[PDB]
Amino acid sequence: QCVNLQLPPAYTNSFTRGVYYPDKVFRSSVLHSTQDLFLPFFSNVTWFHADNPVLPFNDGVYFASIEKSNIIRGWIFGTTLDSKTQSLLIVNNATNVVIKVCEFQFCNDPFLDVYMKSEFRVYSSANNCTFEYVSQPFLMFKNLREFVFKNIDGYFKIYSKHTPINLVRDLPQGFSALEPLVDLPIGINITRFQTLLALHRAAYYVGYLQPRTFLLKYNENGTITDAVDCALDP
Amino acid sequence: VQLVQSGAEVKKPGASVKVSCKASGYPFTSYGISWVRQAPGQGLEWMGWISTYNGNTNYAQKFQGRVTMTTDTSTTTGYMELRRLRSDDTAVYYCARDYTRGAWFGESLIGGFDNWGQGTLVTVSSAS
Amino acid sequence: VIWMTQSPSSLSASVGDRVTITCQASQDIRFYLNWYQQKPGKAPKLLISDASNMETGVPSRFSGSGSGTDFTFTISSLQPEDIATYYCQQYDNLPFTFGPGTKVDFA
Amino acid sequence: VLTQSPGTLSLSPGERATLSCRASQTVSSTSLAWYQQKPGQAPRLLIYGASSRATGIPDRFSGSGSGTDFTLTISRLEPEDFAVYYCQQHDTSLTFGGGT
Amino acid sequence: EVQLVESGGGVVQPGGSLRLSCAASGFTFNSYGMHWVRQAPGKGLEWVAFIRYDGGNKYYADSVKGRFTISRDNSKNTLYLQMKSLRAEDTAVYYCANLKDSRYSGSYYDYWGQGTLVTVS
Amino acid sequence: LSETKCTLKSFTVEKGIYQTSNFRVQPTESIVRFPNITNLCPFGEVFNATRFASVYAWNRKRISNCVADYSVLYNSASFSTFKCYGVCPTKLNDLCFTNVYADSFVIRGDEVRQIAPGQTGKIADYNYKLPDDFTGCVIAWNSNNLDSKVGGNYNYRYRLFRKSNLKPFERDISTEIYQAGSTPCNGVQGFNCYFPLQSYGFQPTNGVGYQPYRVVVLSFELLHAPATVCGPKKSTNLVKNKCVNFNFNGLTGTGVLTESNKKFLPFQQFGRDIADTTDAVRDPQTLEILDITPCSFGGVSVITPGTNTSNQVAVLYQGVNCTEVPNVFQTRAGCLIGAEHVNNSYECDIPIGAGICASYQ
Amino acid sequence: KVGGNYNYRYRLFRKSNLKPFERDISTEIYQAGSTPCNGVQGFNCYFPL
Ligand SMILES: *[C@@H]1O[C@H](CO)[C@@H](O)[C@H](O)[C@H]1NC(C)=O
Ligand SMILES: *[C@@H]1O[C@H](CO)[C@@H](O)[C@H](O)[C@H]1NC(C)=O
Ligand SMILES: *[C@@H]1O[C@H](CO)[C@@H](O)[C@H](O)[C@H]1NC(C)=O
Ligand SMILES: *[C@@H]1O[C@H](CO)[C@@H](O)[C@H](O)[C@H]1NC(C)=O
Ligand SMILES: *[C@@H]1O[C@H](CO)[C@@H](O)[C@H](O)[C@H]1NC(C)=O
Ligand SMILES: *[C@@H]1O[C@H](CO)[C@@H](O)[C@H](O)[C@H]1NC(C)=O
Ligand SMILES: *[C@@H]1O[C@H](CO)[C@@H](O)[C@H](O)[C@H]1NC(C)=O
Ligand SMILES: *[C@@H]1O[C@H](CO)[C@@H](O)[C@H](O)[C@H]1NC(C)=O
Ligand SMILES: *[C@@H]1O[C@H](CO)[C@@H](O)[C@H](O)[C@H]1NC(C)=O
Ligand SMILES: *[C@@H]1O[C@H](CO)[C@@H](O)[C@H](O)[C@H]1NC(C)=O
Ligand SMILES: *[C@@H]1O[C@H](CO)[C@@H](O)[C@H](O)[C@H]1NC(C)=O
Repeated sequence: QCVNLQLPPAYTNSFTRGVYYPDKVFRSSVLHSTQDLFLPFFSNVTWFHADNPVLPFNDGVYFASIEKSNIIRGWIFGTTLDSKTQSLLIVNNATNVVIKVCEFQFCNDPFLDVYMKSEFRVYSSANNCTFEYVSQPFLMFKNLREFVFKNIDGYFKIYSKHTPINLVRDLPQGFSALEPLVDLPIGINITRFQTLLALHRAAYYVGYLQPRTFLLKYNENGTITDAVDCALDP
Repeated sequence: VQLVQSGAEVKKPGASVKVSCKASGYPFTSYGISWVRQAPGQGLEWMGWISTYNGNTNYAQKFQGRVTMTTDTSTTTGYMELRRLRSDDTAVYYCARDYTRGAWFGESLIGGFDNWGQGTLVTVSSAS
Repeated sequence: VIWMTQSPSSLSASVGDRVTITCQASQDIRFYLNWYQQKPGKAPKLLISDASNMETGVPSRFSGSGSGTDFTFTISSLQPEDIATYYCQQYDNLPFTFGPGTKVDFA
Repeated sequence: VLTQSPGTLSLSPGERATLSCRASQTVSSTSLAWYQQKPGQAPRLLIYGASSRATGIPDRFSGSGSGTDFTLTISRLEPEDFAVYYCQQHDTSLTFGGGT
Repeated sequence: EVQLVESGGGVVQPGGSLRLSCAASGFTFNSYGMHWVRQAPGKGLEWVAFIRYDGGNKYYADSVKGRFTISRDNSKNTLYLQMKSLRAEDTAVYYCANLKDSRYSGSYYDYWGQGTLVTVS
Repeated sequence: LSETKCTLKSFTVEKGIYQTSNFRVQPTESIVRFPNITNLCPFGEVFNATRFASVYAWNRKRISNCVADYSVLYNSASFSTFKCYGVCPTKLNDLCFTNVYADSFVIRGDEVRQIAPGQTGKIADYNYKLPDDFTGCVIAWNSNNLDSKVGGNYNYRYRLFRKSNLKPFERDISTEIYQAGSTPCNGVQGFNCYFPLQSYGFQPTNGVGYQPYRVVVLSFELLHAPATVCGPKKSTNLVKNKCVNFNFNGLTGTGVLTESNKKFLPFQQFGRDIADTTDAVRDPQTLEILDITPCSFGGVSVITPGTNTSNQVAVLYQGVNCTEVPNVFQTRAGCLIGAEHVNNSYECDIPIGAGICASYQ
Repeated sequence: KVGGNYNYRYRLFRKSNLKPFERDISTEIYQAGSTPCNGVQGFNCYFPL
């Protein structure tokens, strides 16, 4: 059962944020050059308060949230966002992450209704399902959760990182790389997406990736600790 | 390739019988298991089919709700259970290796029941 | 690999009896086959090579014949000293292979 | 539904045998099979896919057909060829004929 | 006159290694290719490996290939078999021999040693 | 000395030190390490299907988490076409992949040539497109005895009309009307308005180029992930601290293997050096990380007085320990064999290196 | 020939491929399985030509 529950955008600086491991090959004590879809340094990132509009996916998305109450549970990714096309639904619950691809007939304003007990008010139908996956929760001081979403050659790739944070209405400075989380052989187009929030009877940030060349510093332990965005300045 | 089954059994009406089917000499999970019944002097009657790979099943309309099939992949053995036994269920129950349906996709194949077992005779008489 | 087999696995016979042992190759090995006799506690001794060629010093009561996959070893008149296990070995293609061996008992 | 004829085929050894199976509905040639059952023994597959010989089956056996009419033939009956034969289809559900 | 003498046998543990040797005399060792053959207790003969007269080309059975190595020293008239990653199944009497062969070794005469027992435990 | 004479291509050699050859430690054994997969891949259920899909709506079957025997396919006499790109079918039997996809459909014989990378035509453009860098094998056979009918088998169809060519691995099953001119259709067939799909005339009496053929295309992908598909595999035990030949999940090479201190993350299977060579792997059964270093090697130099003075020589094994070589002295230049080390000092005669010189006394 | 000219034959079965310029005219029985032939044609025993 669906329930029927625009503001000017706020922006923040992504100083050195959103770097992820470009591949799964181990490297150490080396400076490695790579070309991929990355979030440009010191870009203008859109800031929202959990205000949950449908956004364009473009070439991929950097997503981050700061919360202490697990309000952001998941996302909807797709094109038409109706039964006319296959859409990707990613949700987290108390025990698992649940991922489905179907001709979902989504609600006009989808959310998860919380009483401990919860009920999904995301879609009215889920016909012709093509893909399903279940595992341990993605996400599970404040908690800073960062994700990168890419859709290349039919593969939907997710990278992520989780740290504490003691800062307030903004993203932290300093370097942190996001590790691969999952790689799903889905084979669908994505052009639009939306956040899924748990509402009872937090804030998030959205930046877009661009084709950029980076120089990545792998330390002696094989972790990326620094980077240069080659197109930023001379 | 060899398939073997349990020995003959006698049951009273209303009871149930479980027939085993141990198989060897082939990649067990690559082939499904089929079951066929034959009452004395009668022709062959199909009961159902089970996939040894994923446990998917298909049953003949006369046995739906009466027959349950299960597979043990560690002992390479199939089993079939028939409930609510009747006197007219007195018959030999045969287990065979299947190539009429795929084990992985469940699609119809060009083939038949390639290898059969000895058959298990089940008698359903109230009198001992 | 060319596998070798023998038949029977064992036989019982008395002195003066004719003893026939069959050796078969998994594939055509022409006439290239060695016949060995082994008694307990000892290394094998060659009796016949190239299917039919008798080894020097071997009694005339022993013979053999055949070709391709099919070879036969014969003792025309068994003696009490002939109680042993007989093996047939193909040397046509490496790796070389011996048969299971045929055991002869004294009846 | 599958039906076979004749119910009993009376022939001497050394003679050529022909057995028919017919269908109530069109059956794909890819989804038909023939079996043989000797007295006191389980059935064995002789032909699959309408015209394909099963493993270990001698050249004496062959078959053909399409649509709603299929045939099993034996070029010459040997003492071991005297048995009950059944036709099967799995194009729709799975059914067997009455046997001959 | 012709003699073949195996040595280096004994008892070893599984996963271990053992070096066997066979001294030769009374014949032109350096002229012949040489074979190794083994026989487990109560079992028939199993061909193990062959090496050519020059110590060049080497051949192995599938049961030992990748684990065992065959070699020789024509100045010391000695044949060797180096076994690694030994298993219980390798328990057998190992013999060195010059097997009569008209195709590969060119041997006219057939000679065998006394054998050496190897036990894996 | 003879090797020195041959190296210098001369029967007389002057006093000095000469590099004549390179030594290399050979592999003591060969080890193979493949994934522990118990199920065989469902290839039989792909090729012996009772019914096959049309070319416009080609069917995709994913093969994974299994062992694959291609020896039954390549050596089969039942196939009219068996063309592989980027790989040899005889070598495919010991390779590993992250996924294998089997694309299956029915076409006419004359269209079989269109099932290949870089091709154009009605099928290549509007029904089934392969990429220019396609890796895998195209398998096809005549099915006139199965897919043809006396009155024609119009159950199989193909796309004749489209606005543009398909991208690789696209599948379009739209049945809407194509407008061929400038005037619109109203969903109604007519002048310049045509239904996009056409049927094939499949009769058993048709010529070879017109008869139906069943096609299976095997697409092979190897992403950086635990292989889910491997050919017939015979695995061996793992050996360390010795020079060995190895095959890890299809990756072949030679070197010494040891436990690694490299902190691999769970998704990582291997590392690489600046030469693009692999220098660390994850064992596909134990998940242990191993270091890979090639086996000791280096130059061999012969030290000699002139052959007009003596035929005696000494040999220097450059860069190695004396313990690894099979009057033995370990210099910083390597292991020197055949020379007597003394505690005296003289003017340098034949230079060895690192303060060490040799002479004939 | 109208009734077929079976005077010409070819080899169908062999243990391994021939080396260049080899000529093999053996007519002995090929064993295709694991059980031997006795020089006798039958199951897993086929005349090579
Ligand atoms: C929400 O709006 C849709 C569209 O008008 C309507 O069909 C649906 O019934 C509404 N839901 C509720 C609870 O009113
Ligand atoms: C989370 O989702 C999984 C998969 O649908 C389900 O089995 C599990 O019970 C769910 N957990 C809760 C608390 O609902
Ligand atoms: C799946 O999609 C097809 C059209 O491609 C449609 O006809 C069918 O009804 C859909 N199935 C369901 C359950 O909605
Ligand atoms: C997906 O994207 C490709 C490439 O632009 C396009 O050809 C195809 O029609 C799209 N399919 C869907 C369902 O959007
Ligand atoms: C690398 O890891 C070691 C522990 O294994 C740690 O002592 C060292 O400080 C780390 N180096 C860096 C730059 O973090
Ligand atoms: C020749 O034999 C002698 C012993 O008589 C041995 O010392 C020498 O090394 C041998 N040379 C060769 C090349 O075998
Ligand atoms: C299809 O079935 C036949 C008969 O069982 C077999 O010969 C053929 O190899 C099978 N094809 C595949 C790919 O398994
Ligand atoms: C091998 O099998 C073991 C269990 O016996 C399992 O833990 C391991 O992950 C398997 N390896 C692979 C690559 O699946
Ligand atoms: C070679 O040795 C002879 C003496 O045997 C000597 O006279 C001659 O000068 C020497 N040649 C050279 C180049 O030293
Ligand atoms: C190799 O030589 C070095 C000195 O150069 C020594 O420290 C090391 O212990 C030696 N290795 C062995 C096995 O002797
Ligand atoms: C050289 O001197 C060392 C002690 O510094 C001694 O151990 C060695 O034996 C001496 N060697 C010779 C040839 O005098």
